[PDB]
Amino acid sequence: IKIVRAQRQYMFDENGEQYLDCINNVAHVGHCHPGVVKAALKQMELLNTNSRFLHDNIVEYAKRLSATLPEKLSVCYFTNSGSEANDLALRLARQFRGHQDVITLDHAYHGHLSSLIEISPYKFQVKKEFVHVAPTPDTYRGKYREDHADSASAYADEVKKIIEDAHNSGRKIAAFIAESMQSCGGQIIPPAGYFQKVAEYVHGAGGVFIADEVQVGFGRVGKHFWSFQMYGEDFVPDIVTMGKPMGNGHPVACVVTTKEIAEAFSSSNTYGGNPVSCAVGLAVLDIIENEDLQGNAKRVGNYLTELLKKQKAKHTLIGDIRGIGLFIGIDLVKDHLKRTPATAEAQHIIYKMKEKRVLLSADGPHRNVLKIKPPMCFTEEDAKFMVDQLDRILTVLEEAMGTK
Amino acid sequence: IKIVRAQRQYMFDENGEQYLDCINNVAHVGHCHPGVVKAALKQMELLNTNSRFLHDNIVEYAKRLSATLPEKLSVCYFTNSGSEANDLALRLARQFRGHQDVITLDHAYHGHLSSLIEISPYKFQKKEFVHVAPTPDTYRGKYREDHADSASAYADEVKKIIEDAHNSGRKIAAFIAESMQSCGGQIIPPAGYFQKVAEYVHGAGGVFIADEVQVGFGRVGKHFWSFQMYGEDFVPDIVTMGKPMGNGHPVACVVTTKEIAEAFSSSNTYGGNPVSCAVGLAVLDIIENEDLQGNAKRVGNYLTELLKKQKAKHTLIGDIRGIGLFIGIDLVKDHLKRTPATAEAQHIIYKMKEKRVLLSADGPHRNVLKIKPPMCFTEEDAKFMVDQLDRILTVLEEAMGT
Ligand SMILES: Cc1ncc(COP(=O)(O)O)c(CN)c1O
Ligand SMILES: Cc1ncc(COP(=O)(O)O)c(CN)c1O
Repeated sequence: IKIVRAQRQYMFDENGEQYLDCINNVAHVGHCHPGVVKAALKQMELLNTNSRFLHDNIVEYAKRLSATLPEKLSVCYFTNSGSEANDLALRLARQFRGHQDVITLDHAYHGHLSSLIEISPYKFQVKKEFVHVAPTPDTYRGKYREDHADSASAYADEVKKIIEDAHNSGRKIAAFIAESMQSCGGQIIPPAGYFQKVAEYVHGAGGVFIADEVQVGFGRVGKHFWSFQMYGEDFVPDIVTMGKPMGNGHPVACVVTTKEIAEAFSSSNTYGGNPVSCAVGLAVLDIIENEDLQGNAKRVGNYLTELLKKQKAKHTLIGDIRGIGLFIGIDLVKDHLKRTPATAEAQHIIYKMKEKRVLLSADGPHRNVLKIKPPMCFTEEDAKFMVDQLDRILTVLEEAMGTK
Repeated sequence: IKIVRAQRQYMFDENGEQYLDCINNVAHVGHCHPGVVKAALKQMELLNTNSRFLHDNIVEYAKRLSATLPEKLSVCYFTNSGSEANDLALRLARQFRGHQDVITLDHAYHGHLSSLIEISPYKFQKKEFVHVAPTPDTYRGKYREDHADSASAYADEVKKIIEDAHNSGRKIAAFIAESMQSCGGQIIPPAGYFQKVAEYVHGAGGVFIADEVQVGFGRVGKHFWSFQMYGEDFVPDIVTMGKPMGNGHPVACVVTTKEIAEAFSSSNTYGGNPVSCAVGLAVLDIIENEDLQGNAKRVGNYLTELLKKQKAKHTLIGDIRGIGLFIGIDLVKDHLKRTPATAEAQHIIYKMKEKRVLLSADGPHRNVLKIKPPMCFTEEDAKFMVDQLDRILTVLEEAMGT
């Protein structure tokens, strides 16, 4: 299985055999997009050296990013990775008032650096006194499920209790950080109202809200540019992080914050940005705009959701279809009474889908949630093909399991 | 103000005025090198997706890097920055035996991430698990050129840190040093210092991290790696490298031993990127094809001789130090105390910039003129830079002496 070439939503092995890419969201506008390559080439022939001479590309990119965000999110710091962006977000939050503690979600994954291992319970084998883990707002397998009267308040009340317990111990809260939807956690979309209530409680403790959009930003949710905007025009994080999807896979990432948080940081340029990275970033924003990729994600996402609802109706292995736009999870279960993760069945389905040249993966803490997050040029034809291959595989698998 | 174009060792403003770049060592083989651009373009039109399909570029690059290093340094982890490489080096060290403490040098700078602030005393306006050893600076440090054996006296400081830590029931993961300090003001430790430190750290179960992020890839002229200036028998356990390896593209690497890698794998983020490895291979090919290591040796030796004559003529020059195209000019108000000439250095940078030479001043007192250009820097560039410096120092010392 040796991939050597990729174009748009497809990958090719050394025999030129075509594979449907449902995995590499980082190739956000499509693999080897000529418009991105051209932007990179033009800037690489001129200048690849950082803004001690505040370069037109960097100024224009930061203005264009800021234009996609709420009013108060106006100051851009450029980094080389989603992980660097998250590390900077924790420093901006901790420097803001000198509070040290960070509240994170169960099964969160924020990146692979030292500072991020500490706040990424997905990767806990050693848990620090300055990190608190709130129950993940998962209404399928979490502490409060779809039958609860008000899971958004019940989950948000868990954060308020962490805050009260920390205050009672004389500790202070720098930040609450959440993936706007959890990737590794298994495609978790928090309930309506949850983030807004959490932000209110964190603001009461002098903390800030960090929204990690590293996986879910740039129009993937179809209905908005930013996954956090799902929660209404009145939900505004204090810090937003973004990763390599913004560069179509080039090492570029960004943190956007408020004047107030930036000024505290200034009181004690590495984050000025790179001309080539900003040329690539601008070409990505232009392509999302010119090719209606946010609209594509909305339409193809709605089509995928409808196909998968019909798959759920005839396949008992399907416990839950969740997601929005081109961010979808298919939660596979051994039984509906207990929602027991179908880990071994998920691994088998990925192997069988790969034999039919569909590339996907399984996440969630039990590795049972099939993940769909393709390059944004994924078509209804690609969606139908993928689901046709899945239907066949599920039918054969459930007939085998159901055999005396 | 205002650079829009750069080629080789030169930068150009929007009027096409030419500037001599003595600053951007990250453009290691020269700004916008066509052979690096060509290699990036070819790979970017094919595949930019990480080795879940262990890519020929990544395998070939890691083999080529490993070939430039001592035998035991054979396992490559790829990252996006020098900072990411240093963060990974600390995790490799701490995971190796579960020791937590890191010994760093005074005035060290290892990067801008959380984990690196803690071990970068250049940026302290310290954690219990960080110990700061006196920097082995024979011009302004604790032990100077008149000491009988400064390499032993500096190494003995690390032994004492190790003993005090052990006595408190603490354990040492690592000793980390820039092979030559950049921010610290172009500091070349004495012969024997690193080898003695490595023996002491090895006795504590610790590992030696050599940070080559600024000083690697043939810059020292006499060797490929700055650490090899301490002899074929000095071998770090972990070596970090940064964006110079990609001519300024975000690529960086950690190389360690099988033993350290196996302890780490007991718990492909670091598999590398096809485009990054294509750029990396083009950089290695250019250093080889253009004899850039040889250029750094020859032009470096010429620069040193020019600057030795400037020192004889100019009392503001306290110390000329460096090797190849890593040079510091330590400016002093007086020789009795070696008082840093901070205000004079700022003035000299401003005047050199008016003559279209770009340099900077580091050291903890910002008095050390730094020369670390792209590696294609010529003897003609060296003569020009020094000619402009001579004139500026003559005018400045005549003014001060009225
Ligand atoms: C939420 C989140 N944050 C950060 C990262 C880090 O990615 P990168 O290599 O660009 O640091 C990832 C994916 N690795 C992620 O899913
Ligand atoms: C010794 C050293 N290490 C690491 C870095 C980090 O550079 P970056 O992480 O952006 O590539 C620097 C640059 N100041 C450095 O001088």
